[PDB]
Amino acid sequence: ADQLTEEQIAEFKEAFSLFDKDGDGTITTKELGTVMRSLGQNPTEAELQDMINEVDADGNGTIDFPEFLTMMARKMKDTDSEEEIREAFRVFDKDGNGYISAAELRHVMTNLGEKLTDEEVDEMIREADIDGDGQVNYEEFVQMMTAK
Amino acid sequence: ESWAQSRDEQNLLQQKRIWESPLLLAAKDNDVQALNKLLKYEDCKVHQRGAMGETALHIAALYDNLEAAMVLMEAAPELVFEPMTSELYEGQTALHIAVVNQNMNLVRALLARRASVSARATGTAFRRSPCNLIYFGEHPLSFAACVNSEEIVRLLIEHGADIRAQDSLGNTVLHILILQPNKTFACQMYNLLLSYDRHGDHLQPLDLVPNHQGLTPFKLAGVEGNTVMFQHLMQKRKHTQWTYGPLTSTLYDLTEIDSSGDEQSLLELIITTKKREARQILDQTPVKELVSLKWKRYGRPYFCMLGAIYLLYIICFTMCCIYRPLKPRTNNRTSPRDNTLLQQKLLQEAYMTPKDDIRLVGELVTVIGAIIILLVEVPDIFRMGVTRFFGQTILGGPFHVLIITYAFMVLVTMVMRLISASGEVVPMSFALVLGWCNVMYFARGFQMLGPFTIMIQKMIFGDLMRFCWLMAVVILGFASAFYIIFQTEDPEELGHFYDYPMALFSTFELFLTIIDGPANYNVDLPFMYSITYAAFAIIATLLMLNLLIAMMGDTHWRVAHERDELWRAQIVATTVMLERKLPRCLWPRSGICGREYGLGDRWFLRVEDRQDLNRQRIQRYAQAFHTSTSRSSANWERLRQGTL
Amino acid sequence: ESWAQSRDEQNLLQQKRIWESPLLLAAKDNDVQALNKLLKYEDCKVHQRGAMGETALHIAALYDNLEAAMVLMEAAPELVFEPMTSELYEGQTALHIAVVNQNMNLVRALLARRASVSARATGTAFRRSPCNLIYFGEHPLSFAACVNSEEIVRLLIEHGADIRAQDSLGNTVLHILILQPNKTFACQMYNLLLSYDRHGDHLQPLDLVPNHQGLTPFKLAGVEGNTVMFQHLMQKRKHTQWTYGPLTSTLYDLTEIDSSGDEQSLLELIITTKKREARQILDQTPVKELVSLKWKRYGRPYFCMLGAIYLLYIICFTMCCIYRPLKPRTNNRTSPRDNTLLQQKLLQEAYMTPKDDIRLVGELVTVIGAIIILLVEVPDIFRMGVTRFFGQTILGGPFHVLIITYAFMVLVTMVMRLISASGEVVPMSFALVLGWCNVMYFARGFQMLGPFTIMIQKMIFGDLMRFCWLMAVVILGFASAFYIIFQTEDPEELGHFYDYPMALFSTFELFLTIIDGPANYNVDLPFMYSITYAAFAIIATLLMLNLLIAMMGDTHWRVAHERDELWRAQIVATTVMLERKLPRCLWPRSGICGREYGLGDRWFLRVEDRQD
Ligand SMILES: CC(C)CCC[C@@H](C)[C@H]1CC[C@H]2[C@@H]3CC=C4C[C@@H](OC(=O)CCC(=O)O)CC[C@]4(C)[C@H]3CC[C@]12C
Ligand SMILES: CC(C)CCC[C@@H](C)[C@H]1CC[C@H]2[C@@H]3CC=C4C[C@@H](OC(=O)CCC(=O)O)CC[C@]4(C)[C@H]3CC[C@]12C
Ligand SMILES: CC(C)CCC[C@@H](C)[C@H]1CC[C@H]2[C@@H]3CC=C4C[C@@H](OC(=O)CCC(=O)O)CC[C@]4(C)[C@H]3CC[C@]12C
Ligand SMILES: CC(C)CCC[C@@H](C)[C@H]1CC[C@H]2[C@@H]3CC=C4C[C@@H](OC(=O)CCC(=O)O)CC[C@]4(C)[C@H]3CC[C@]12C
Ligand SMILES: CC(C)CCC[C@@H](C)[C@H]1CC[C@H]2[C@@H]3CC=C4C[C@@H](OC(=O)CCC(=O)O)CC[C@]4(C)[C@H]3CC[C@]12C
Ligand SMILES: CC(C)CCC[C@@H](C)[C@H]1CC[C@H]2[C@@H]3CC=C4C[C@@H](O)CC[C@]4(C)[C@H]3CC[C@]12C
Ligand SMILES: CC(C)CCC[C@@H](C)[C@H]1CC[C@H]2[C@@H]3CC=C4C[C@@H](O)CC[C@]4(C)[C@H]3CC[C@]12C
Ligand SMILES: [Ca+2]
Ligand SMILES: [Ca+2]
Ligand SMILES: [Ca+2]
Ligand SMILES: [Ca+2]
Ligand SMILES: [Ca+2]
Repeated sequence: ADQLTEEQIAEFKEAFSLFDKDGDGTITTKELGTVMRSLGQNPTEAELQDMINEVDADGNGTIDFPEFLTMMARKMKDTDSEEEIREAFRVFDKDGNGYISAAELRHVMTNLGEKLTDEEVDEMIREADIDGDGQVNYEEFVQMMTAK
Repeated sequence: ESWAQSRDEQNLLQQKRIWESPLLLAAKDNDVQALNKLLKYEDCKVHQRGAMGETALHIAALYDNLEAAMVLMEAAPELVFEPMTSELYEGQTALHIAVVNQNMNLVRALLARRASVSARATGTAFRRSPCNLIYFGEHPLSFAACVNSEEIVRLLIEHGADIRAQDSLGNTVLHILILQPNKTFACQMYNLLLSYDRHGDHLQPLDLVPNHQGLTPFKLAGVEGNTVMFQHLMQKRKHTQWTYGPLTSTLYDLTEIDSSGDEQSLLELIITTKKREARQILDQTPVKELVSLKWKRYGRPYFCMLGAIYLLYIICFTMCCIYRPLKPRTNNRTSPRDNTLLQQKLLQEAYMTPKDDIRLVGELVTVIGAIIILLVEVPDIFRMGVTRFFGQTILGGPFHVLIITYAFMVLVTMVMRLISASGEVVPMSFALVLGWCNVMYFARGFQMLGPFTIMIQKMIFGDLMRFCWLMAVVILGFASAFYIIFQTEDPEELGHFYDYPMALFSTFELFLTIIDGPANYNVDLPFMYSITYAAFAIIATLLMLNLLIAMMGDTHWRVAHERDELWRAQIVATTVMLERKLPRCLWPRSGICGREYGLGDRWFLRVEDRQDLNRQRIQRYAQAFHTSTSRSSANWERLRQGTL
Repeated sequence: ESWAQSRDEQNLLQQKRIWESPLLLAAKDNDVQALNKLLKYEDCKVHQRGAMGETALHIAALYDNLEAAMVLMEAAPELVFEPMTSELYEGQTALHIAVVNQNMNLVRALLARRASVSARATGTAFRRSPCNLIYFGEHPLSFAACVNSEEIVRLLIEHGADIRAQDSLGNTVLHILILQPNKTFACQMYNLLLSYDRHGDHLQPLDLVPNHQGLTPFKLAGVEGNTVMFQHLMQKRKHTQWTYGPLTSTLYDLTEIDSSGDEQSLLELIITTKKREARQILDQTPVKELVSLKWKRYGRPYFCMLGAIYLLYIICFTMCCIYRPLKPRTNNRTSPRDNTLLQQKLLQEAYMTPKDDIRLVGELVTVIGAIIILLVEVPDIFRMGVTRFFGQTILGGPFHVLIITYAFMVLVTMVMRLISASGEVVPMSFALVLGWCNVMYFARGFQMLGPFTIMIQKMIFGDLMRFCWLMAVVILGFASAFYIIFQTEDPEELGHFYDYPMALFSTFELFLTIIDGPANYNVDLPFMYSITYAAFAIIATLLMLNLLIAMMGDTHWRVAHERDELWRAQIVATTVMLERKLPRCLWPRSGICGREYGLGDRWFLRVEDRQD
């Protein structure tokens, strides 16, 4: 939705992915039904019908990725980050997946001395790991800068 | 080197021709008042050129002047055509410049003037080279897809672009999106460009046509190391069979990954390319499970049978060198009687006893083994290459050379035995240290010995080679210094330095501290000697041999996750080699076939896994729909200080 | 290996049988219109099977089709029963699938159709194996408790589940919650499942019944390394006596932790298990103070008395090997007179002087000491095991072997002395280097020497073993190369390489740079020699011996907090060993008893602390 940077699309792409558990680009009422039951909720069949039909511009009946990207730019929370942090993250992230890893904080720390054990690398991860996948986001990376 | 000198002279000359022309300078800034005064004249040179062979419309499009460019199109509509005629920017039209500058009004104005959407920017400044900072393509659709403008791509298709535009490299539009430095936004365009295909029957859909190297867009992401594009192209090639709670069972398609491959398949492309970013595709979702099922099942047992045949081969060669024929010395000791100790020599008619008939069997095992090496290795060197890319396959490297040099030195010994030449000690004593140190090849199939044999190689071509240039500086200076000190004295009470070849071999050993050091304690040594040897032992033993341990110790923890990535790529290179050379009676093809399961003729590999259940993530995106610690936090401040 | 090949062929065959059946394919997608057309026919095969032996209701529950599943229950109510009859998913009913998919409407619809809540999913795809990705249990209550659905657990109890359902492993519901990978949400379910017990008199409450290994839910958290579940189960076993400002005095219960333990107690379970995550329970709140009170009071003095008895034992054995009997050479030197230097030999009737009567006392101290070793160590090897799990107790490891091999080599020397055999040098010279290097066992009770003896062990089975495979490659190549160079020459001016066993022993020493290097400087050495020895000394001394120091130096700072966790577990293994073998007259039982304080018959340990 052409206001979104490189790291947000990479966050929203896998965010689209764990909804879509059949390996395509279509959110039917089924897959959003499988999510909302796993949240412990009882999904109303009208509620499942409304939430798909509310954001579906093409009218096919399945939410694809550009419509999930359009919806998420509406319901974006906010971010007001810095130039120095964003340029730091794009150099730190090497393959460009939008994520710094445990394999990619070893490279940054070896770049400035700083002998870490592989345990202490993962001990750095879990402090910045707000949600949890064993990876630090861009939103979590900003959080570990402007804390002071 | 002189081309960049010539290219800089072109850009300064272009700025000269603009200032020395009243049309081009007025089209440069904006000067909409000045164009109406010039273009109303009779001969106002509308087809004027420059250093890049550009017109006034190329200038107005390059410096982003919408107002001046429309005046040029009104007074002369022929300038929408007629691209640049220089060698550098050959073929680049004015539509190309408006697209790269990502202008929306100037592109739509040019398309109303019947611009060519199928022109080719086939200059030397658009080709894929390390000299150029960009590789955008040749066509306007290729330019709009790489600067990430979805408005102009949709605009160019509606005015009749070609979705299958191929370059001089043969690359389509989808190949160029992979070669771009912004991986995430290339994925967004890749879905868009396939969406407008949708009628590409052609007996070739869209993303299956290769370039002039035979690479599809799927395999080009494999070679160039686009980890982001590789995971995006996996969405088409998997099928979720069933989801049983926190347990899914996907079904990957091994039709472009598995090296059954009469064509060139993806495991050969990754393992032979020189990039260090392509070896990260060996950890992805179908490829990591494919290699392990080849290596555990059929890769490791066949590699440990070749490790045991070769080990019994190099024992059979060793006992032919121990029991080799010798006779006592024939004529005399009379070579000058103070420096000769050899007392046996080589025999001519060796095979005349029953104990040598056993050895003749053992030598024919060796020589036949030396021919078989030169028939399975040399017809890959002279055939697949003219030795241009044989050196570093992955980093595996020397074991091609050590097995050729072994098979050469056995056959030199065959020649010297048949013609009964004198010195067979020289071709043998190479052939043993080349022979047994090639057993280190078979230490890549064991995790204990695997990553250690890589660190031996990364020191010899590195932290040991740069030490042996500054060792040969030192032991040429001191060995020529110690030689002239003991040159004027007695060479039997201390004879470490009597010849200059011997003085080089003493000081090589005194640098290594493997022999003791010249001391007699009965006769007065030269007074200059004790000064120049105490100078020597400080910068040999106290300084420079304690600076290898400080340098190899510094390197060993820096490349300590690279050598683990190098070992997992040595298994893939071994597995593909064992799969290719062995027959099809052994080594069954990987994955389950699909003939008797209603899936076609291709080959599948299913992987099931337990993923998670992460509540805090899934609850945050769900509402959006609606109608040990102490020294870790010390490390982040160390990163905040480094970032600042 | 071929089982996973066979299991993949089962899943592809199941997708074949669905597509090749009009009922199963229609039940797969949703096709509620298509079911009414088929099921109104006469013989529409309601008990149709597949590859997993599933029905149409198993398919509709697996792909989460509530609408199609109710149509199957209306047209055929018998399909709520009749579980899968394959070997892999044996016994799994349709209620099991609706619970694991965490469907709320399909479960409640099945319970109205009188579903079996006490069925058993006793297939080979639900058993606790490394092949399976899940271990959920066998019962529907076990399935709902592991996918974290408190709605379905409350729903299953109201329809008559069994709270004491045991598997084929014997595990109850509370045992399965410990084996789950999400520790925090397992604690939330553990309080819920005990809350609905509340009438479990039974002479066994709920969380005291063991599985088929004798482990309670408290001790199973101790073995499996659930640090989160272990701290949650400590809430039941403590009592806060008084709170005086910033100072509380709790009272832990040592009835399932302390190794008085005629049963198998928790300090033996942790110290013998192979997991490296169970050794983190040795730092928790009752266990860290329990070990220190055993080790400081009665553990260290009894370990330093055994360190002084053994040290005076191995001095008494050493002086029997120094003063051992020898007589001068009997017959002749006439073995070939250029290579013989031995000039004494062993005596037969040694004990005929008063100075040897002292040694006979010293040898009977040794041999009796060698029997006592084989009576306190061998009846634990042949009895508690058939040598299946003797090797790595914790990582302690070789000192079992070095004390058996010592007691064997003393008794070989006893046999050779009685039958008057020839070579007693060979059984002795093993028995001394085995004997004195076993004093390194007693360096685990000293913090100065403790963590250093572990790093000696983690190099020998590691960074020294992988170097000695690539050392024997090199000194077979060069020693066979140096041998053939000096094979044609004079073996007395430079005789480092005259035999092939001697050429292997020279090049082993030239690799280590412990002997100097072949150089004569009076006679012309072979021209090939100076080339092949300069090649040798670079890749022996300059490359590979400086690559041990770079490799042992890289390892020593990586495992530098693991060897400190290994040392604190070597004290616990020593303490439990000293507690077991010593009698009860020594070593008083830890903690304060509760008979004369009105607390029962169990044993308590109070810990006070200042918190914050
Ligand atoms: C006469 C009788 C005893 C049979 C003896 C046959 C084997 C002892 C030889 C014959 C051909 C040899 C093979 C020829 C070619 C290769 C490929 C070669 O590949 C590399 O060097 C890859 C690493 C790199 O890139 O350097 C490794 C050794 C190997 C497997 C050789 C292993 C030993 C083999 C099987
Ligand atoms: C940076 C260095 C100085 C480290 C400090 C070590 C010193 C204590 C060493 C290094 C140089 C040595 C000197 C080097 C040269 C000589 C001359 C040497 O010659 C003689 O007077 C005797 C003749 C002979 O030895 O042949 C005697 C030892 C001596 C004084 C050495 C004595 C010990 C010295 C001063
Ligand atoms: C005539 C007299 C002097 C007899 C000699 C008695 C002692 C010198 C011997 C007899 C029994 C021995 C003990 C038998 C068993 C053990 C356990 C043993 O433990 C292990 O093997 C280590 C455990 C692991 O592998 O981690 C260490 C030696 C020790 C204490 C021995 C120490 C020396 C002892 C006390
Ligand atoms: C112990 C492991 C982990 C290290 C690697 C093994 C080899 C690299 C070393 C260690 C043991 C050594 C062997 C130990 C015993 C002997 C017997 C001995 O042979 C003799 O009898 C000749 C010498 C003599 O008689 O004095 C010396 C060579 C040899 C084969 C040694 C050769 C080098 C070996 C094989
Ligand atoms: C990896 C290396 C090249 C780093 C630098 C070390 C060199 C300076 C060394 C390594 C090999 C050495 C050579 C190995 C073999 C010989 C033969 C030998 O000469 C003889 O024939 C004997 C002496 C005599 O003639 O009396 C000793 C000198 C020489 C040239 C050595 C001279 C010093 C060399 C070139
Ligand atoms: C001059 C003659 C006598 C012997 C010379 C020995 C040299 C040429 C040989 C013997 C030992 C060999 C090395 C042994 C080990 C390794 C590590 C491996 O990962 C790559 C090959 C490499 C790096 C070899 C390169 C070539 C080598 C250095
Ligand atoms: C061949 C004969 C003569 C020599 C016998 C040497 C062997 C049996 C002995 C000598 C020294 C011993 C080692 C000494 C130190 C340690 C570290 C310790 O934490 C575990 C045992 C361990 C790893 C021992 C293992 C066995 C050992 C290697
Ligand atoms: Ca879907
Ligand atoms: Ca849509
Ligand atoms: Ca990354
Ligand atoms: Ca994260
Ligand atoms: Ca020395």
